[PDB]
Amino acid sequence: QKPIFKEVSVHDPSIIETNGTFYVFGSHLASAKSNDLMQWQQLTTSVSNDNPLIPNVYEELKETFEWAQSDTLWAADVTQLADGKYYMYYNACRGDSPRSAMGVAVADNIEGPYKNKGIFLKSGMEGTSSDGTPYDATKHPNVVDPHTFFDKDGKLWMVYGSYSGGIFILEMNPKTGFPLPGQGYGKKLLGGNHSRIEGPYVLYNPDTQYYYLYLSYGGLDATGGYNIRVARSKKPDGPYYDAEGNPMLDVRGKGGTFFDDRSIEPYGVKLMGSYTFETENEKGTGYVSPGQNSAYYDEKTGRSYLIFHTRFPGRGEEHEVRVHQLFMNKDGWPVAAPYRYAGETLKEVKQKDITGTYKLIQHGKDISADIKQTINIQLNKNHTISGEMTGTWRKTGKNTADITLAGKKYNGVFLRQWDSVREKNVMTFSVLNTSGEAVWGSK
Ligand code: NI
Repeated sequence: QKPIFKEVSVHDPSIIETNGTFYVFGSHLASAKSNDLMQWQQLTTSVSNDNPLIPNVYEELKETFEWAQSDTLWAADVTQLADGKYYMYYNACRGDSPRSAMGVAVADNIEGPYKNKGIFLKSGMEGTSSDGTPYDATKHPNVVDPHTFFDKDGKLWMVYGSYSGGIFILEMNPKTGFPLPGQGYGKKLLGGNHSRIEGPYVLYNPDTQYYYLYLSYGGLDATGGYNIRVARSKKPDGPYYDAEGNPMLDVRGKGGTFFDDRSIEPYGVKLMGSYTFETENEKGTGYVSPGQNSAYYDEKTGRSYLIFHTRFPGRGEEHEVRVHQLFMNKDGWPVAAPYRYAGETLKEVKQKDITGTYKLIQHGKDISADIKQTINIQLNKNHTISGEMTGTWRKTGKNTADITLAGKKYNGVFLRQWDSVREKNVMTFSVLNTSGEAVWGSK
């Protein structure tokens, strides 16, 4: 009778659809699949010689494990190329330094076996780096966190990076899956000086004609302040800007510093960070450190989805995959549904369904381990917001939410959803201002 969720643990999930099935590939050579994005089936969980994705993995990827001095793999991407085969961009990292290698493996079938084609990037060397100059982690990337994608003109690209020298994009050979020659680490999009920015992902939206670069700010752990951000560009390889028109290219921590959160915070649209709808007298959903996302555009239905992992209030470091639907606002920026996907769609909303009291989450613009708390507001029939904040609300057309709060104009959507914690239907809104600040309302 009610939505059924079956949970899986896939860190850094990278979504791929093939033959009517969705798969996510993550770190530690973990993977899961689903037909409906709600009920997931765990397929693999860890690197070992009995992992079916890569038979005898420690021999198959011997060189990568040797360079990285690790027994595991970090965030994988799988992408199907024109030859119909599946290309896995694998990587490993020592973890205490950007000592890493990235390579590609290929499989006839989605669930493997994947066979190594070779390493094509390294970082953390003492001498000459991939761009011809000696390796410097303040300006050169850690060669991890790949996501490979086609642009609107059939060109193949790979964006990648975590911390260290920043986020880079490489143009790739559509026939071999390897980078085209003579690019070094490729073209820098942002980052440097050990900025807490990783997990880059690009999704082209045909309806707005923008490429959207999703990013994770902060650290992935429960005290890390992980949050999902986004910027956009006319071209796949930049330049990228945020909602205020800040160029992302200059976003980085100060020279001579490590993990300068204060310098990067003001840049990029912040879609989601730690939050809870729960109060002393009411249960509610809540995430700690949501991040490392991929995204999927469904060509049949036209809907978009954010796929990520998250931790949870009170549950330490345990993580699960979550899916939230994305909607494009008037300004051409996405907003996330406040609740995980349960088959909802943008339907007609009537003003009679909107008026009432809402719990309000303001995700803000910071990198903070502080779990955002709700405040109460009222959306009144006279098209005014009153309560712990004030302004005006109006429904544009079918379900577009034009809301003003604290003298700032927000745009997004009204959306009826399922609350899987309270197990009730809720009216929600999800909106975003020109400063890239996101607000969630739940009634
Ligand atoms: Ni990723």
